[PDB]
Amino acid sequence: TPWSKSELVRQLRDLGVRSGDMVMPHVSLRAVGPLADGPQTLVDALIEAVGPTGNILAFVSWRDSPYEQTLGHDAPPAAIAQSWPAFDPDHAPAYPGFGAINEFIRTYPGCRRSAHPDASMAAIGPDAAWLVAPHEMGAAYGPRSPIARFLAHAGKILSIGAGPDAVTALHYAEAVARIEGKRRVTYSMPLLREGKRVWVTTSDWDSNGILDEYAAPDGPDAVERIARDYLARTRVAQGPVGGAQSRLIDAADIVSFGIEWLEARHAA
Ligand SMILES: NC[C@H]1O[C@H](O[C@H]2[C@H](O)[C@@H](O[C@H]3O[C@H](CO)[C@@H](O)[C@H](N)[C@H]3O)[C@H](N)C[C@@H]2N)[C@H](N)[C@@H](O)[C@@H]1O
Ligand SMILES: [Mg+2]
Repeated sequence: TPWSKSELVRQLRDLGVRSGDMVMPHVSLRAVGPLADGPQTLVDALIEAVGPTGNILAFVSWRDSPYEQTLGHDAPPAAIAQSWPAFDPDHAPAYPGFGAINEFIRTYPGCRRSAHPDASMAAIGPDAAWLVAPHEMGAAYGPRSPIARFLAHAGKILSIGAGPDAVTALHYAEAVARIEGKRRVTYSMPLLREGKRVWVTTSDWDSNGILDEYAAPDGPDAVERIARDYLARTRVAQGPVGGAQSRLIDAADIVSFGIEWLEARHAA
């Protein structure tokens, strides 16, 4: 029997999602199981559990981000620079690798999209506009980004069948941690400004490994190692959403744990 919206809403209530909550979901749809009306059933259940006063924040990114094509260069390669489409936040589809649910969240009516092409976030709720802006190049996940305002606004991380590597909010901990040898990257993004395509080159913290030992491909990063340690030492509400196992995590608490975790292991 495919899961109905109402069943999902009640499981989300059992897990601890309250009216008015600020929630960031990481969803594996395969672990959830079949839904009454496909992935939209889970989106509707999230909106309903969070209520008319709550908020959803999702890391959707961009399907056609020229990250690899421009990473390491002082300027976009000529072939890339002439033909690559500019980031249109109203029509650019989400990145499928971060979850198939994100394209349904971003096309939901009233959803707002942040301006960062590679680190794009989508928000639904009365505080959506406050969440998504500003989001500038050079502040992907660090202070002054949507994740920062999410952390200050009692955000909860809702992992539905996702692994510990999926906690996007922990990249904030990498940004602010006082440790030596933090890796940075340089890449270019095509932005749409006053109707016109403009290429912008910036540098930011390497979101694929803040230090060399976490940048390996094979290859657990700092985010996964922090999350595994956290989940082994912390009481966290656990339960099923659909057929997937889910955890509701206090975002400020795990980020705070991540800063101490990184700073205890690497001198300043
Ligand atoms: N390093 C190990 C981790 O890698 C990926 O997670 C990363 C993404 O790679 C990164 O993405 C960036 O780099 C990609 C590859 O160059 C580009 O395609 C993409 N546009 C660009 O946003 C996110 N920003 C942060 C996230 N933790 C895997 N999901 C995760 O399971 C694994 O633990
Ligand atoms: Mg409010």
